[PDB]
Amino acid sequence: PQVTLWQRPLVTIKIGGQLKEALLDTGADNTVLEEMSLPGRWKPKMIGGIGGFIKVRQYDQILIEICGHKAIGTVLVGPTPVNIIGRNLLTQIGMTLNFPQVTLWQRPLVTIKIGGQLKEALLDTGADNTVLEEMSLPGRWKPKMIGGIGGFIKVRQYDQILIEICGHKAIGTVLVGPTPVNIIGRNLLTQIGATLNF
Ligand SMILES: CC(C)(C)NC(=O)[C@@H]1C[C@@H]2CCCC[C@@H]2CN1C[C@@H](O)[C@H](Cc1ccccc1)NC(=O)[C@H](CC(N)=O)NC(=O)c1ccc2ccccc2n1
Repeated sequence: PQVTLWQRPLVTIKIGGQLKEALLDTGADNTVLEEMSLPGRWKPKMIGGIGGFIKVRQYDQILIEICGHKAIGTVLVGPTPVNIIGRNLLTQIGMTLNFPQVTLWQRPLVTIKIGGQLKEALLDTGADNTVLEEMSLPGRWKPKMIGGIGGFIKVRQYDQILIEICGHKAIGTVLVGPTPVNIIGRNLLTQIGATLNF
């Protein structure tokens, strides 16, 4: 299957005998599922996202079927609003990002040029929006709040901003605020023809 990014890239998963929907998330290092019944031992862990941290239960060597593809890996369970399939499992199902083809054994980082400045950013199929660290941008902005796995942050919203993503030009909305990682979300991924392939 090839997947464009005009909509959230959702898949059906089977785990612990149960069926769920989950987000294919190139921006996530880990796989994090809403609270659910799994069998066996687990270790406590803390994981960060936009908004802060959540406590999760870590289950190792869990079998999961992702759209009919089997993988064994670590699954985290806790207070996430969305089930997310992260790179630890995406690699096991041959997932690639294409716009250059990009495997997911490492974070899919790209160089961007925005506001006359060069930065590195994460290609993030799990993000609806594009969120950049604090930086100087010109023009009017609007206040907004956006949510992530740890809660919410306040950002400045800039509309109709020109960004160059690995040489490919897009114009769209960019949010600026206290994110720890520059994130290219689906609003801009679609403009550079990014697709998920597995
Ligand atoms: C960026 C924004 C527009 C706000 N969108 C989102 O945040 C949506 C929100 C959704 C609902 C809540 C549950 C997660 C999904 C997926 N996310 C996108 C999703 O891609 C998100 C993007 C991201 C990457 C890095 C740092 C922060 C945020 N990744 C994550 O939340 C995963 C969670 C995990 N595997 O532990 N975070 C990381 O993989 C990760 C990597 C490095 C880090 C360094 C320092 C601090 C935190 C770090 N977190």
